[PDB]
Amino acid sequence: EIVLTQSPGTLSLSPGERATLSCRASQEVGESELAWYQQKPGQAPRLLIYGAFSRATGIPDRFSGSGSGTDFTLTISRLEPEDFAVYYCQQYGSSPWTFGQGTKVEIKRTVAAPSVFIFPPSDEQLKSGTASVVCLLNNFYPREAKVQWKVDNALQSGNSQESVTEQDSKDSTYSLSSTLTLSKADYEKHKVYACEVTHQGLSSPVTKSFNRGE
Amino acid sequence: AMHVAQPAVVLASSRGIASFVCEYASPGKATEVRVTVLRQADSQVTEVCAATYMMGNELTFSICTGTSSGNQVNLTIQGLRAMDTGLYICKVELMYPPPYYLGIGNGTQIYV
Amino acid sequence: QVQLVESGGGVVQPGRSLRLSCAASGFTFSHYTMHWVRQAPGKGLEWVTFISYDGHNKYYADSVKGRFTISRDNSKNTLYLQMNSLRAEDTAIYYCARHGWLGPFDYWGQGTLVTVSSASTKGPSVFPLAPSGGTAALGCLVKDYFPEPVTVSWNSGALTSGVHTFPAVLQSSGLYSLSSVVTVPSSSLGTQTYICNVNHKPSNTKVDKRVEPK
Ligand SMILES: *[C@@H]1O[C@H](CO)[C@@H](O)[C@H](O)[C@H]1NC(C)=O
Repeated sequence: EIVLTQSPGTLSLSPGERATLSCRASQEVGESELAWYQQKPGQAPRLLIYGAFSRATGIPDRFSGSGSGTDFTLTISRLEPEDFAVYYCQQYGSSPWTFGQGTKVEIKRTVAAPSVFIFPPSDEQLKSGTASVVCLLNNFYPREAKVQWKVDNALQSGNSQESVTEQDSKDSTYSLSSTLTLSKADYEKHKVYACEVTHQGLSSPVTKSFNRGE
Repeated sequence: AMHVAQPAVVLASSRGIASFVCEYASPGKATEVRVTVLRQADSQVTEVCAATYMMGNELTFSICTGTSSGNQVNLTIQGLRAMDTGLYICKVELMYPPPYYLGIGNGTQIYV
Repeated sequence: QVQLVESGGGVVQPGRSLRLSCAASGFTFSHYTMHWVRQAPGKGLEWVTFISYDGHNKYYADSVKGRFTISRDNSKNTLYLQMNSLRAEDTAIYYCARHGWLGPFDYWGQGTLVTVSSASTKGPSVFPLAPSGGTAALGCLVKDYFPEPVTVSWNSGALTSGVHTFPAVLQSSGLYSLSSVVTVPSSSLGTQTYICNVNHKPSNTKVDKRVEPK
């Protein structure tokens, strides 16, 4: 199989700038054998450009491709708002048809530190024998953030799940929720529940905590 | 990659008959191929004819007929008028043995 | 217009079968080879299978060799994927895709979700994330439902500014869990009513939870 490898994972640019995305083949692929697809969240992908110079119907001429053999690139000469999306290359000269793993083109904006909120489990949920503690990092940029859970000032391992929103369409930020899940019995053994956030926009790590029973 | 080679320009007949050989080369040695003729209508594409045949066997299609000798297909197209002066692309697909292969010719040009 | 429409997606138990179908319209379906391409949640595009216009030539991705068979009915303008011996990793959105005469997949249906899992369809429990420099955050923890998706609106859709509904995560247990949050002027807590409207179509469960402060 011809394995396709893309770069970078995420390309951070502002509207109007020029985007060059990369696609690398494990073998020598012919310049007219590559295709590029655009995908937006929740939608099917659609074809942009293909062949050596060809372009799918309704795709504008700021989209253009080049490269030979091993190293291909897709150029977006001037990024429009509707062009921030994920892009996939694909070779179609031999089988199997293989895709790169995608490059996200995200809007670069100024750094924004997250606002942090910690929610103790509902009385309702506790009744059922499980305690979910939720830490929210809201409207921040860039995407990379580090959440650590301390229970009575003791870092937790293996008992959290994180989840990040798509980049906001208006303020170009992200939001992250980290959920810490314990049994009722463990949750009532301890007292101080604390969420510890590290981010590029924070001089110091921010700690939001609560005392069980307030 | 894969290589497909077709004449740059052919001169059609006084009765509307245009012919030429299309040539393909590949890493494999395939025994079932599909040769497809396409017409380039400035920015769109038309399937003129197509035939999946096997090596040795008849190249069976129609306004086209064919014969293959090795990796050369003597493509014959009958009934083209002076209005068909356009680009005719040779598409070759190697079906078996695996893997599949796609080759597309740089183009051939017919005048009537 | 060319239009492709997949049906038959749903929930399957590991090792059992499922048959998807793709209803083509707007082109001479008879004239095109067709493919299935799939997308596991969160991940990229993986080619699955190829069928020639007349059904004589088929190709399969090695990860589905032996377990999937492709077919088409031309009198019905329908492409088929017969999936046997399904496994968790076959969980994905399955797209039907037309092979363009020049190489690439030029038209894609919008996909159908196939979830392979031993879990049984269950609607979510909905717990409040209650509010405690003058912004407040509140939310709904939408927990332990199957399968995806679920839709969350606030205040019957009147409240959209500020909202973040996170991507579900898949828990140890086989059930999905997600939070939806909204930020809100802290002053509005004691004057505005906040209800999240959670809708899980696969089980016909609509839940409304009012989120009250301390
Ligand atoms: C191809 O076929 C035509 C008639 O079918 C014949 O006259 C011509 O000589 C052939 N040329 C080659 C190169 O096979």
